[PDB]
Amino acid sequence: TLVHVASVEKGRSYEDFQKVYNAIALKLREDDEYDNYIGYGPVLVRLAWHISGTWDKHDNTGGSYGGTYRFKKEFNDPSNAGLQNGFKFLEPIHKEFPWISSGDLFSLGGVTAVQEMQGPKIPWRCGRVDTPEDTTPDNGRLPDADKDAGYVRTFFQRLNMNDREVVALMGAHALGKTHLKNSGYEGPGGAANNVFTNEFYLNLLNEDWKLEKNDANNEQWDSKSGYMMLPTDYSLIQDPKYLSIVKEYANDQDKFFKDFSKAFEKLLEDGITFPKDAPSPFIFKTLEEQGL
Ligand code: HEM
Ligand SMILES: CC1N[C@@H](C)O[C@@H]1C
Repeated sequence: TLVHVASVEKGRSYEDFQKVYNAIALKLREDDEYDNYIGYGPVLVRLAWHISGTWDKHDNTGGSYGGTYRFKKEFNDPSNAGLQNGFKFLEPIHKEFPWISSGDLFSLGGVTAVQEMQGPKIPWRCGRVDTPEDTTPDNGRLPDADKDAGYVRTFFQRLNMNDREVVALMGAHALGKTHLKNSGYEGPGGAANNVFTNEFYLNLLNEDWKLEKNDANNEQWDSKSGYMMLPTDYSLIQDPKYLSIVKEYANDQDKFFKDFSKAFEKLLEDGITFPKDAPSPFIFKTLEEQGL
């Protein structure tokens, strides 16, 4: 059982959310130093994902709606190690705009990072509502990295994501890096790692990969170029259905952009029931299109 109705923060409209977007964008541009000049984009995208990937379609627990990331249990999920940097980034934003709900902020963080790293436009809907600490999902709902194509397919079923949606979402691994201290994995995925492109499929197909044990004793695929791939990233080219989708995004950047946009909003809106007269989704202007 369990229904979560989108309630619009009172009196709020498009241009209020545009200003929250603009603050995020502005600080993305300003704290350009973090994670050796990668900046905060990647970790905000991942935050926006980890707050949504707790969802379970079966009983409708977890997901982005309740902002339950603010509570110690989920905050200290070992799957979330590193994500405290994104939370702290969003901290002065929440103080400047305390009317916005936690859910809405975390997911807007991701949308803003993507668009500002030159990725697709992702429509976004407000309306998530903080729920209480006892609504916080337990740890272990987010996927393991050490597993195969079969594990991946099964995992994302619980998020109601198909082959195509999964391959699309995964191309976000073009962004940022694994960090040994955070996940037991080390290295970037490509050369353009704070620009949102389809470089993750290009690298899967084009680099020369070798399975190795890393310094945390974990297996990961490394290339002569110094890029890496998680066994789970790598399964996308071992499975015949996934491979064929990898080659399609490798050859069609527009296509990748559109499917990633669809599946990213679907990820962030899983679990949430929008009333028939909720506002339409907002497509925010980037700093650049506002000349800001
Ligand atoms: C089986 C599926 C997935 C696995 C196992 C996985 C696992 C990981 C791991 C272990 C890291 C490195 C954490 C660290 O050491 O800092 C990472 C980074 C990241 N993930 Fe995923 N991920 C998955 C799917 C996704 C999806 C669906 C998205 C978004 C659409 C995403 C977005 C990101 C981003 C942007 C980073 C880099 C963040 C940074 O540089 O700090 N991942 N992922
Ligand atoms: C988890 C990731 N895989 C590589 C491709 O870069 C991402 C950070």
